[PDB]
Amino acid sequence: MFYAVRRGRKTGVFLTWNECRAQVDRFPAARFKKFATEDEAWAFVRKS
Amino acid sequence: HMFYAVRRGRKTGVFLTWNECRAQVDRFPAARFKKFATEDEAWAFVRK
Amino acid sequence: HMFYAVRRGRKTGVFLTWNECRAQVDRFPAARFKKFATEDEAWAFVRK
RNA sequence: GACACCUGAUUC
DNA sequence: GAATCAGGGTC
Ligand SMILES: [Mg+2]
Ligand SMILES: [Mg+2]
Repeated sequence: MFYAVRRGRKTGVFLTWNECRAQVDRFPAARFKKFATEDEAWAFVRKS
Repeated sequence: HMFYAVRRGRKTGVFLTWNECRAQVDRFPAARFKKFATEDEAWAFVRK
Repeated sequence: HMFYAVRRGRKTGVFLTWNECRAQVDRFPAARFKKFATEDEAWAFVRK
């Protein structure tokens, strides 16, 4: 799966929940979502 | 299949997306809302 | 659907619904309650 | 079920 | 500020 963080410490797409969570855990109002394709993860990122 | 029943909020009723329901219950005192899988169940919550 | 343990409240004990638990702790000074997976854990909290 | 976070109620 | 509960991305 591809982890999209559109809002967090460090935005971008990540390949693991482990790295994804470092950006969003304890970060107020973090916006993230996992996807099956890189293309979708990136679309999410760019929607802000 | 996402139905958000707003029993207590800016506007009461059933909504199809969380963003919609959120705008009626966020920062609203004693807001009462719940998400259901079927429109029917959402109305019950709203009319009870 | 868990077990609501009320250590301090109008009536203490273990309740099965938030409503019943709520009726005992809401606006009760110094109310102490928590939900547990089992009844045993719950009655454990009631006696501390 | 758990974790994080948002909002609300109550209590301290 | 904190806790408990209620309603609403990830594991
Ligand atoms: Mg990565
Ligand atoms: Mg709508």
